Amino acid sequence: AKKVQAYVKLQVAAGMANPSPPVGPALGQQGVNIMEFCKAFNAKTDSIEKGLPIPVVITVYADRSFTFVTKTPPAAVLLKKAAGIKSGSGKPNKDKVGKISRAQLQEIAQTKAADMTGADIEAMTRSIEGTARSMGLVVED
Amino acid sequence: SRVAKAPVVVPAGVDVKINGQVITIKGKNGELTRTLNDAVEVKHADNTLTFGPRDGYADGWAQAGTARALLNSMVIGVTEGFTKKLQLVGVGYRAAVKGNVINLSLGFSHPVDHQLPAGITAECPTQTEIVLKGADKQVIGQVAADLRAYRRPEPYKGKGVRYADEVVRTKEAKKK
Amino acid sequence: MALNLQDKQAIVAEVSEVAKGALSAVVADSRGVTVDKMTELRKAGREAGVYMRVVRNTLLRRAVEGTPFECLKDAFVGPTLIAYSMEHPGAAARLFKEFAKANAKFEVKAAAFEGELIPASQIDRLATLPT
Amino acid sequence: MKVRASVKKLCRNCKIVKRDGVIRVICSAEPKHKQRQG
RNA sequence: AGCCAGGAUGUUGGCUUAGAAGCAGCCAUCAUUUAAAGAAAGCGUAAUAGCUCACUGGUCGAGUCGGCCUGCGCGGAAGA
Repeated sequence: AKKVQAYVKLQVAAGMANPSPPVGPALGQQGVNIMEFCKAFNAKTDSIEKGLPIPVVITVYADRSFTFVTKTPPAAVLLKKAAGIKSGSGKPNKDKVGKISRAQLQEIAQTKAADMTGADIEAMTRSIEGTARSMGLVVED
Repeated sequence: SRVAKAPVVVPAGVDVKINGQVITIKGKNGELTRTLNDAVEVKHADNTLTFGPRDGYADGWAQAGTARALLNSMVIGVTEGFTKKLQLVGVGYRAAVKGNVINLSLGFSHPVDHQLPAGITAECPTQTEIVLKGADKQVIGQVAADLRAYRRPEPYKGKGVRYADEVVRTKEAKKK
Repeated sequence: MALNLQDKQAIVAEVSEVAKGALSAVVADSRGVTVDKMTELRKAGREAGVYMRVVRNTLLRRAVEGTPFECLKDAFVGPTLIAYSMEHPGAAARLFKEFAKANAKFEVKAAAFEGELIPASQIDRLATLPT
Repeated sequence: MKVRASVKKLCRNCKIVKRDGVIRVICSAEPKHKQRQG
């Protein structure tokens, strides 16, 4: 790819078709037609699952064409649906929101192993635990 | 001190002569003369120029470092020459060169004609830009300041005479 | 980096890699970013993981102070940023020609991959390695 | 500029200089930190 | 101290979902990729973006940095 020209990382949940109210002007910073985006993104949405918090980088090129490479959903929200605690952090030091098994979080990170920039998966999975400490959890096994 | 002990590499063919307290050098560009402070004992005596804090005077080391940078920049002038790129930001601001006088229409009710001191050949490659060359770092810096003294860059749209690499911190209108 | 042993903790890590060393090369990092950081460190992760030496402390009185141990042919490596690469498993492994593939892959200024030892000469890219 | 009798570095880019006897705190970023005296 | 480099991965984190993405503020104040980079010091953004510093490569080349106790001084310091 190229250097910083006109792209940033945004776009929340993929289930939200045409997120003009939330994102808004960020799409308008460039000449990005949102329906042109929905034409391509929703063409990629119907591949695995619908209604998941997804992150994508809207990389715009000079010839008016734009490409996008998606990524795995946030470990923070993966922490909310896998365990069933939809609140999030809230109060990490006052109320421990939830807890999950090591075996579970390891294989969840193993799939993300091909999506992460790490070398040791054991070290990579405890990084998710570091996020779990940020969300207010207890690593139980 | 750290700059006072640094020898100055004077280029080949460049004439330098130390007449006691006064110094006169000359390269391809021009003749720059300067009188040093008595607290510094300077000696050519070589292929380079060494500086020494003469005895008696207490602040000798401070004065020595000063004198070094002067002659260092003096040999850069007589051999290369200095350039000051000025940019005139703003609609209606045109520059002109007439012999040795710069004509500037800086939005006033009258054109301002600045007189160039000596050896300063100003040139405007563009009507909104002035590439000004010279032979001495001191006076080239001063005349660049004077043209900027006619119109300092206002912090709202950056209108006015500025430098090439000058960054202007623009303020914003209160509400709208 | 606090005291003398702080320098020595790096040198013991240094000589440990030299005590079982093999083919090696060098690439500078004055034009590289964090993007190419994970291109050769993942290459290290392609071998096994982290222990692939890429420690950058090659001062003429630091890493050269650690060269008299072994690999004496590395005396005048001195300046021009040096980043090493070890091959503990696999005598004459792929790590040498990895920079040939890398120089054409987002690395532009790579100090001309001058290399260090084993051809018992100066830099020359060997492609006829025992696979 | 603030003609405060007591001056000190308000930020990171502030720096004390002693021009012509009086102590001045010039600032490289914001003009509001520029002060003179003390 | 300067001159050239990097200054990163999850990470749009959660809370009033109108937004607080190191940068209003509330919690943890992580672990990794590792020569190294605080989930953060300042500037700046509706929010991002963008620019620096922390730390770390090389170059360079000598001592130097932050405070304490004291002598003598400067500012603070304008009236008929």
